[PDB]
Amino acid sequence: EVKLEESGGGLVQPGGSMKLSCAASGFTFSDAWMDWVRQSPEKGLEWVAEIRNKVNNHATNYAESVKGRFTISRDDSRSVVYLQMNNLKPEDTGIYYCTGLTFDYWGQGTTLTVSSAKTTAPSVYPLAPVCGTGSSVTLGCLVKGYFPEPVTLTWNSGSLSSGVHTFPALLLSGLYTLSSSVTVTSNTWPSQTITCNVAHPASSTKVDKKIEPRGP
Amino acid sequence: DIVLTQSPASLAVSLGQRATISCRASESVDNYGISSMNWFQQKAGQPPKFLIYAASKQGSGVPARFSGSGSGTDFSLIIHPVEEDDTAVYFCQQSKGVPYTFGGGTKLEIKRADAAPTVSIFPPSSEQLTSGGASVVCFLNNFYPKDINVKWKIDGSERQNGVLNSWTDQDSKDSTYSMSSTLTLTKDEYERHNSYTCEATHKTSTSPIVKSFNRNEC
Amino acid sequence: GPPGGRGLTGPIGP
Repeated sequence: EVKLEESGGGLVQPGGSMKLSCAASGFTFSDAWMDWVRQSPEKGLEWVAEIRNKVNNHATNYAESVKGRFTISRDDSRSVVYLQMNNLKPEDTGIYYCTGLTFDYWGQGTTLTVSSAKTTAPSVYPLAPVCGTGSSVTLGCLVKGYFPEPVTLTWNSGSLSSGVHTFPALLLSGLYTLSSSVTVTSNTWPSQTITCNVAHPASSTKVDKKIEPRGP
Repeated sequence: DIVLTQSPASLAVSLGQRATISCRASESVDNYGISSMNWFQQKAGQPPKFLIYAASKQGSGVPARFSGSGSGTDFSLIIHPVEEDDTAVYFCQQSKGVPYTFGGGTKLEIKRADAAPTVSIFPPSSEQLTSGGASVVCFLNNFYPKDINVKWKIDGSERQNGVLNSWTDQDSKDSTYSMSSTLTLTKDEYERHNSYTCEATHKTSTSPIVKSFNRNEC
Repeated sequence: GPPGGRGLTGPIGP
């Protein structure tokens, strides 16, 4: 099984700097040609940089839009790729994927936000049904006014996955909002506890909110 | 830069039908008697997955129903028979010349039986009132097709401003969509009026689905 | 020859 994990994404101001890195297992790393690809809504998918193997002189190549600003490099002993990013611009905002064997293998991605804006943690409000069917029952968790992206949201720490719908974030007043909804039976809730867990790693926030019913 | 243009932008294909997605390169991509063209699938919330390489060769474990073909300028990805998990975005990608370049993407929707939503209405949480805000929410869940209207009413009177709607990508299993609608107000403006309705009109349902609460009924 | 480090999706060598 092959695994690529990116880290070192997050918030930083224009002109500043950030070092993304990538941990790689499951394939013979010294031999592998590694790359960074990035994805944003405006530009689509952009190959950012390449680094070839020891046999090919660890040759680097870049997108002309990041030349002499970004630098790609590797440690064949640690099995790790690094992207040093200097004089960062607003267009560099996006999700950075680390890929192996050119684009055979792909990590899950680390999000880079290049904005002068300030971090602003979510407010996580739990939504219980209206006071008063039964055959099923639908609960909600509302996550408002955060920045940057992303957040992560699960129910009972990943246990409840089926019957969930988490909505893509939208910009409401220059800052992000989203929600999630989970549908169960009335034997499940309120017999057993359903907890909406939110994370926002830029502000260091991790909050578990129980779906308490509305009592008059 | 060898530029790729994909077509179409999106299609919607019934189960067990052919899905043909094409890629158009602004220079040839053949190198050493091999066509340097690859295809990627991106399912919602996930990285692109490699599918096809060398125009017509198959990635490992990649289902038989995926297959590509072409040479020189024009390539295509052919999925047949289509299944529910094939709802994704498909990119073609070129690897002869640097920069290595991706198409803008082609969205595959999978057609299924029409299906009416399940509307649920949620007042502001008690926690949110303490905060000095008021977000009324409506979840319209598990419907097809994607096109859906929501209509908010405050004491019967219509309201347009504040309302933001977010849909999910089509489900990989049951091929439906879901949406949230989120009228957001001040505590001051919320508590003036009493009867808050969210009203869902949709292709399936003959009369609109109304869901409401009065602010005090409990 | 085989690719390898290049990858099944990487550019081709003589």
